[PDB]
Amino acid sequence: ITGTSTVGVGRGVLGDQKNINTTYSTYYYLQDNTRGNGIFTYDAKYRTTLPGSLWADADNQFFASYDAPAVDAHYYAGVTYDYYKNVHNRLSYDGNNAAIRSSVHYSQGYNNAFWNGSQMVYGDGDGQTFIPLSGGIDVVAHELTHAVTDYTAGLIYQNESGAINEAISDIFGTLVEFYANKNPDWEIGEDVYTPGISGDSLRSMSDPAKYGDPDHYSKRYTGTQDNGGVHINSGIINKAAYLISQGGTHYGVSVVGIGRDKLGKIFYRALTQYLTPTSNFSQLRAAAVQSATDLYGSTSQEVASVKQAFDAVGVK
Ligand SMILES: [Ca+2]
Ligand SMILES: [Ca+2]
Ligand SMILES: [Ca+2]
Ligand SMILES: [Ca+2]
Ligand SMILES: [Zn+2]
Repeated sequence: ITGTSTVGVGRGVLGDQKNINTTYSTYYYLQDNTRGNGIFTYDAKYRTTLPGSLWADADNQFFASYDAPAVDAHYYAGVTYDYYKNVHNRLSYDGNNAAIRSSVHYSQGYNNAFWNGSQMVYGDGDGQTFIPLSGGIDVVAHELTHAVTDYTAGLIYQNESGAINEAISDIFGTLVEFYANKNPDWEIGEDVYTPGISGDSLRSMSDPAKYGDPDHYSKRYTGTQDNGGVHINSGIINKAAYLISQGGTHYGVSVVGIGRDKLGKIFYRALTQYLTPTSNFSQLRAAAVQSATDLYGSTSQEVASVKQAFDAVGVK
């Protein structure tokens, strides 16, 4: 809508208070005019029609329980935008400040969130498996990262290319979580998954096998479930990414860690320069090796560690 940029205040899904950029014209809308062509957050009203209604509020205070998923979807979209801009000099998901749209209260007790090719969509969860999924900064950045992928490599959401797609979203979701310095870790969805159980998450990057995901290519899922194991075989790449950043030994292969900033640079370059819609794990290795070479030189520690990380997960 047309109006004036304002700043409201509310509480997120975790009960945390934060300021949010809004727009005033009769109502205060969840519309942040400060980032690119804007960040817009919508109410899906428990339906599956999209986007729903642009979120409108009478007083610019967002403290109702119903407000919470909207506050977080809106806020964390902004943080993710800031990450890509400040860290990778990327202006929104298309690199041209495209408007970012999110819908919350999607369906009834919906235990998921997604990027649908046009916007982000967040369920509220059933209150057992999940609380509203926008409450997770890694979740929001994971979903927004699918948009980045859509506009760059275009990785097909199937088999090895789909597993890389997923891993890319987990990697950058985690890097955004560290960027925000908001209880960061190498797990996915810990802030919104199973409110009855502390310490668990949907996926682990540091140890994918913790939750049954493969941490070596020989252990890859070969069947047809989950689009050919896109959230399963992502474990192999997530493990590689973890090792590149943090180092460690894994299946008797030693990896010297080069840190999060360099992991980000190498995978961002891979994604934007070398990966294609049908890239497989072997091609990701080559893309990451080439990227590290462009950035740090072919005899660098950075290149050596990429090779060792991929060696460790059995990807040649
Ligand atoms: Ca209000
Ligand atoms: Ca965390
Ligand atoms: Ca996390
Ligand atoms: Ca939990
Ligand atoms: Zn995903």
